[PDB]
Amino acid sequence: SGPVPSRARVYTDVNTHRPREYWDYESHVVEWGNQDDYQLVRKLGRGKYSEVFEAINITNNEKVVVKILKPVKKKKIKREIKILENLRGGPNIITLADIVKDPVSRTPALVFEHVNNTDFKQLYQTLTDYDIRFYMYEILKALDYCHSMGIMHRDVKPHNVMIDHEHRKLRLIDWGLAEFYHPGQEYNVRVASRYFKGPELLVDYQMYDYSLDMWSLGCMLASMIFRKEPFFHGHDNYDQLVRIAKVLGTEDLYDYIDKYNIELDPRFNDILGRHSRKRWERFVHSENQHLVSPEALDFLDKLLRYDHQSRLTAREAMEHPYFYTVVKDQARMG
Repeated sequence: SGPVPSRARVYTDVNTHRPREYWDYESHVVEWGNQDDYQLVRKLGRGKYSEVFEAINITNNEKVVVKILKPVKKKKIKREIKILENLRGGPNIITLADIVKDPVSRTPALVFEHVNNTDFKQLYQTLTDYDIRFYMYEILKALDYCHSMGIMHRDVKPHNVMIDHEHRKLRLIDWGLAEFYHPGQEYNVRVASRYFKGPELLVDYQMYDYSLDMWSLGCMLASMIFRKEPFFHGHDNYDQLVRIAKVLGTEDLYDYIDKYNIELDPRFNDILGRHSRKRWERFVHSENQHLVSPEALDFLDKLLRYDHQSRLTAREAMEHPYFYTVVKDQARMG
């Protein structure tokens, strides 16, 4: 009485049927560019796995962004690089322009195209109903492409969706937690950022798939249409599932746990309690009602499901009526 196994319902065997070299990043041999082409201009931030800078290519004066890796095991570096190479040129996928050896850290530095981003903490306060539909559609093009290429992003959240708003230009970044999907594999559940973790991670169901990214996307859409970012604000990973349970209800939570024969950490016992499913209307108020439509709530509802097999795929989500106007506007004669 371990858990019931699961498979992705789409793109299930896309890596099965690729050459080993496509997904076997451990064997990948990096092609190094020249660090002396780039001069760091300004530090943009810092993380546990890297420091990130705006920089200039001094051979052509193009702005780029450099992520200097903290030291980390060839394998984790190779995985990010091979995924960025595989996905390069895909719709709304950040372009890896170069890979160099930083002359001070001796660690690898990844050099990306520059996107003139408005930080989401400022930009989300200004988005219109159409802007939310258009950028959700653009995120979905990147997620359908990477999923159809056999890759789960595993860290979908506003900070990883760069938007140059005046150009209606969006890129999905930070592929450092991404991994290739192979049916039957048991994955590490320590992925995504707390507020965007799917119930599968939170109840330690390891045999998950691309549908993880669709839960995280739904958390972004709720935060956008309701003006509450992040939407599910847990204090830790156990409280994160409590916060979801207070909205989706405990009835469907325990139906999912039953379906997959999951054993609940007994630390979840006194904390999940018992909660009705709430209507999405409970979250509508005078300051967000202009971003909410029946189409937005129907779409949201179909992403935010406990059972990962029941969530929309990215391709299915793109066909939802919520995006009809965006689909019309992008049907360009050229």
